[PDB]
Amino acid sequence: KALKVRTSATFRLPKTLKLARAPKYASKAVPHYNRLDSYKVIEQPITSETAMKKVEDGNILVFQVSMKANKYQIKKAVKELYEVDVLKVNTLVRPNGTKKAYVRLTADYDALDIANRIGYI
Amino acid sequence: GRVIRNQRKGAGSIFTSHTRLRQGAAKLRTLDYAERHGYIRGIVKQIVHDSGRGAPLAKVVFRDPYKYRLREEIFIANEGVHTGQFIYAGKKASLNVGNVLPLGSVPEGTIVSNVEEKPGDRGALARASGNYVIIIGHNPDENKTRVRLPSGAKKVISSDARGVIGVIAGGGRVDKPLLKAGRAFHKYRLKRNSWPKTRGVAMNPVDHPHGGGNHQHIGKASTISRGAVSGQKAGLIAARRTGLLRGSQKTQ
Amino acid sequence: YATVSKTHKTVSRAYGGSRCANCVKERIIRAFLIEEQKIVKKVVKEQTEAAK
Amino acid sequence: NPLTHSTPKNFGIGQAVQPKRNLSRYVKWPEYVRVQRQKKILSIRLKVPPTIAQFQYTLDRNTAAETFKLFNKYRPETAAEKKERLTKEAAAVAEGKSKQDASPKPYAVKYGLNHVVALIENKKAKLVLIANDVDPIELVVFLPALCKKMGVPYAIVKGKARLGTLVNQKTSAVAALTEVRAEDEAALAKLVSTIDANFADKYDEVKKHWGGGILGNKAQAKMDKRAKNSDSA
RNA sequence: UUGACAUUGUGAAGAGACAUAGUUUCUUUACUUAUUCAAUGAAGCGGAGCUGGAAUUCAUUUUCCACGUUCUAGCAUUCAAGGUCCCAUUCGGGGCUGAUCCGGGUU
RNA sequence: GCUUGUGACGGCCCGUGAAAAUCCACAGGAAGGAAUAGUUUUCAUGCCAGGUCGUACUGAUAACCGCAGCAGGUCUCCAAG
RNA sequence: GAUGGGGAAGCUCCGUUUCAAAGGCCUGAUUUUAUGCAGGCCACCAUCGAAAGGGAAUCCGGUUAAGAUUCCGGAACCUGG
Ligand SMILES: [Mg+2]
Ligand SMILES: [Mg+2]
Ligand SMILES: [Mg+2]
Ligand SMILES: [Mg+2]
Ligand SMILES: [Mg+2]
Ligand SMILES: [Mg+2]
Ligand SMILES: [Mg+2]
Ligand SMILES: [Mg+2]
Ligand SMILES: [Mg+2]
Ligand SMILES: [Mg+2]
Ligand SMILES: [Mg+2]
Ligand SMILES: [Mg+2]
Ligand SMILES: [Mg+2]
Ligand SMILES: [Mg+2]
Ligand SMILES: [Mg+2]
Ligand SMILES: [Mg+2]
Ligand SMILES: [Mg+2]
Ligand SMILES: [Mg+2]
Ligand SMILES: [Mg+2]
Ligand SMILES: [Mg+2]
Ligand SMILES: [Mg+2]
Ligand SMILES: [Mg+2]
Ligand SMILES: [Mg+2]
Ligand SMILES: [Mg+2]
Ligand SMILES: [Mg+2]
Ligand SMILES: [Mg+2]
Ligand SMILES: [Mg+2]
Ligand SMILES: [Mg+2]
Ligand SMILES: [Mg+2]
Ligand SMILES: [Mg+2]
Ligand SMILES: [Mg+2]
Ligand SMILES: [Mg+2]
Ligand SMILES: [Mg+2]
Ligand SMILES: [Mg+2]
Ligand SMILES: [Mg+2]
Ligand SMILES: [Mg+2]
Repeated sequence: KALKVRTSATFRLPKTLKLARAPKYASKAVPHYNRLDSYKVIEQPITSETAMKKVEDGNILVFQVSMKANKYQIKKAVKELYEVDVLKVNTLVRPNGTKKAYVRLTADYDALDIANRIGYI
Repeated sequence: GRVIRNQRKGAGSIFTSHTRLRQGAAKLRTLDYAERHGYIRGIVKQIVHDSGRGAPLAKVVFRDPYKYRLREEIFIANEGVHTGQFIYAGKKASLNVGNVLPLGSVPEGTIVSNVEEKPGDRGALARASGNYVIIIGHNPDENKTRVRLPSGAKKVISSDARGVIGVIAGGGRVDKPLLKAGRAFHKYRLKRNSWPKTRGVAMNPVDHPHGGGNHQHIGKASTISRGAVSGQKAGLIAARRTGLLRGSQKTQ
Repeated sequence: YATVSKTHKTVSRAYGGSRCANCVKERIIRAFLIEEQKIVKKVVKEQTEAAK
Repeated sequence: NPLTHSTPKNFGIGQAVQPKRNLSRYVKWPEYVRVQRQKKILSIRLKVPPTIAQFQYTLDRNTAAETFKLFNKYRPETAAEKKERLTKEAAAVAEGKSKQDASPKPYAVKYGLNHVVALIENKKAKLVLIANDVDPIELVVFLPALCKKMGVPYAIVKGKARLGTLVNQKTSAVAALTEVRAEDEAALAKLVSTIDANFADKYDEVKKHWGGGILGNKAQAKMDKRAKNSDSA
C-alpha cells in the first residue's frame, strides 16, 4: 500500500480522547451548607428616622443587608422571609462598609403595615 | 567620565523610531510559484504618503493563487506608476516601469528599483526617493548579474534577485533648503530623536572626547582608528583622507 | 444600523447599499466588453493555430 | 448533455484558484518526526565504519521466515504452563518422591543479552540470532566478532520486536538455540549452513567495507547528469 | 584584532618524508550531512514523460528550447462543470478522470 | 453682534496629521419553502429580565501639596450690560 | 508581560508569535442516551495597559436637613431572552 493524503501542509495536534474525572476519593468529605441563606442575606431593619419615612411615605423597607448579597439575593430573601412581593431593589454601600437595601413593595402590600408586623417602630 | 551620546543610542530607549504613523513595511511579493515561472497581475489601488519616508508607497492588490481572497502588498512607488495601473511580476514578464522582473531577464542598462540582495529578501537596494540601480552586465553560466548601486559601488548578485523597473519617486526632495530649524524639527520628529546636535566641543570632558579647554578645540586629531573602542569613536572614523574634496568625484 | 430596517441600508439595484450606481454602469459595461473580447481573442489565435 | 455543461477550468498561473492537491511532500512535520528522519539520513551521508556497516546486511525474508518457523516450536513456558508444571511436580516430588524429575527436560530458546553472551563464550549456542535494530548498537555490535571467535554460527535478523514475540517479551535483542530435539537437528543444520554462508563466512570481507557515503537523490541526479555529459560529449 | 588547537567530515588534482610502490601533512577546487543565513499558513522541488516546434538528419533522432494568464480600475470561492465507473437507485452519496509519471530533500 | 456648533471651500507641509473592540452592507447562492396550503420575525403590536463597584462634600489667600487655616504651587467647562 | 523555548552558578535575563504536535465554531449524526462522531470551514497565539482616546441605551417636572440624568411622577430608549 501507500501514504495518507493531506491537502494541508500545516500539521496539527491530533484531536485525542479526553477522559472525565472519576476520583478514587471524594474531594472534600461533606459539601458546605448554603453560605448565604435568607437569614444571612438580610441582617437587620434600618430604623433611622429618615428610613422610617420611606416606609410610611414610600412603601419601602430599608434593610442592612449582607455585603455579599446582590439585588437578586436581596429580593428573593425579602420575598421569602416576609410574604411580601418586591417591585425593585435599590442598594448602596454605607460609609461604614455595610449594605443598605431600599426595597419597594408592589402596590398590594403596605410596607408600614409590614414594618410593625415584623416588630420595629 | 560619563557615557557619551553616541554610546547611549544603542540601548534604544529614547532613540527607537517614531513609528505610529507608518504604513507598514514595504516589500516585494513573496517569491512564490507565479513570480518565478510566469508572472502575476495586480492593480495599484492607491499611492500613498509614508510618515518619515521620502518616497510615496504604492498599494497593490493581487489574487491569491491558492485561496479565494485578495492579498495586498506594499511597494515603494516608482515614478510614473499610477492608480489603476496594472502591475506584472514574474520571470516571464514584460519590461515596463512598475513591473517586477528578475535582474537576469532585463537587458543591460535597464534601470530598476527596490532590488533584492538575495532572491526572496523582498527588496533591499535602492529604495530612497530618487535612487535606482543599473544592470551593467550578466554572467549566465553562474547567473550572476552585475549592478551599480546608488553609492557608486558595483555589486554582483543572483540573476534571480528581483527588481522593479524604473526609479523611485519624489526625487529632488533634497534640492530645496530646509530654511528654518522648525522644518528640520518636524523632519526628525517623524524619524527619530537625533536632532538637534550639540557639538561635543561645546561639552565638558565627562561628556565627550572633544569636551573642555578654555577655548573650544578638539585638542587632537579627529581621525579615529577602526580599532578604537566605544567611548572613543567620535570624529572622523577610519578616515582614509580628509579635507575639501577637489575635482570630479565619480567612481570610474 | 442594527436598529433600523433593511430599506435604510440599501437602494434596490445590484450592489445597492455598497457601490455608487454610476460605478455599476461601469462594472457592467466593462464586464460585458471584456467577456466579449475574450471571444474575439480566442478565435483570432484559434485561426492562428492553423495558419502558421 | 441537456442543460448540463462543459466548463473546463484553467489552472495556469494568474487565473483560477489552484485546486486542492496532495501536499504531503510539503507538510511541516513535528520536530520529533523531522528528527528521526534526519537521523536516518545523517547515518547514510556519513561513511559508516565496517563494524557497524556489517549490520544493515540483514537475513533475507525467506531464510528468516523459516528460522522463526523452527524457533517458534521452542517458545519458553507460559505463566499457565509453569503454574501447570509446578503442581504436576509439587504433587509427585513431595509424595510420589520424584527427584524433582517429574518434569521433562525443557527445550526452549535462550534469550537475555548477558545470558546469550556467556552461552557463546562457553560454546553452547548453535545458532545466535542478533537483532538489526537495537539503538545503543554497542549492546550488540561485538556479537558478530564474538560469534566468529567462538566458531558460533550467527545471523543478523530483522525484528528486535520479532525476537521478542518468539519469547513473549515486547522486544528481545537476541535469541539463541543451544539444545534441540533429535527431530530437528536436521532442520537446524540446514539453517546453520545457509546462515553461515550469508554472514559467518562473509565476515572478514564484510569487515573491510565501509558503508554509507550515499547522496540524496537531488544530488545524485546532479551527478548522473553532470557525469553523463561531461565525459560522453 | 591576529595565530594556534578543538568543533572538522568526503572527493580530486598539486606540493611535502621511510630515501621514483602510497600510510601521512598542507596548498588548491569539488562535495553536503556538521555548523551558519534567509524564506513561507514548509504549494507546486529534482528527475522522467506527453505533446508543439527551431534544428540538419550522414540512419533515425544526436539534440537544444519551449510545453494555458498583457487594449479596459469588471468577474474568478461551495472537494469543479463535463465525461466515466459504483451503491441498488430517492433524496443523497462515493471512486476515478478532468489535473501525466517517479523520489517523500519545504525552498 | 457674542459664544459655541456645523457646512461647502481655500492655505500650509522633506509635517500630509492612531489603533482595536463593535455595527451594518454587498458579492455569492449551500440550502429550505406553497394551493388544499406553505414561507416570512431586518414591518407593527405584544411578554420577560437587565448583576457588581463608585455616587456626601472641598477642589483651594482654610477640605490637595508646600511641618500650618502658609501672599507659593496645582489640569479644565459655562460667562450679562 | 506569562507561555514551547534559548541564556544564566543563581536571584533571574531574552524572546511574544517567537526554529512549538499551541486551538473552537456551526450544526448534523442521536431518537439504546445523552452527547461520542460524521462533513466542513477559521488558523487569529495569551493577558494587562485610557474614570480626557474608541463606546449600545433617559428625559423633563417635582422632592431632601444632607441624595439625585440614580428617588417620586410622567414620558422614552438600548441590549439579551
Ligand atoms: Mg400609604
Ligand atoms: Mg449602586
Ligand atoms: Mg562611565
Ligand atoms: Mg520600535
Ligand atoms: Mg531632541
Ligand atoms: Mg550643533
Ligand atoms: Mg553639528
Ligand atoms: Mg561649557
Ligand atoms: Mg575623556
Ligand atoms: Mg583622545
Ligand atoms: Mg576640548
Ligand atoms: Mg573651534
Ligand atoms: Mg434606501
Ligand atoms: Mg440576488
Ligand atoms: Mg511448548
Ligand atoms: Mg585560519
Ligand atoms: Mg516553502
Ligand atoms: Mg473655546
Ligand atoms: Mg489632507
Ligand atoms: Mg452601512
Ligand atoms: Mg450537504
Ligand atoms: Mg423586530
Ligand atoms: Mg454630587
Ligand atoms: Mg473651602
Ligand atoms: Mg505631614
Ligand atoms: Mg496657600
Ligand atoms: Mg518575559
Ligand atoms: Mg483591558
Ligand atoms: Mg474608557
Ligand atoms: Mg473614555
Ligand atoms: Mg431636578
Ligand atoms: Mg432623602
Ligand atoms: Mg448637593
Ligand atoms: Mg423614573
Ligand atoms: Mg410608563
Ligand atoms: Mg428584542
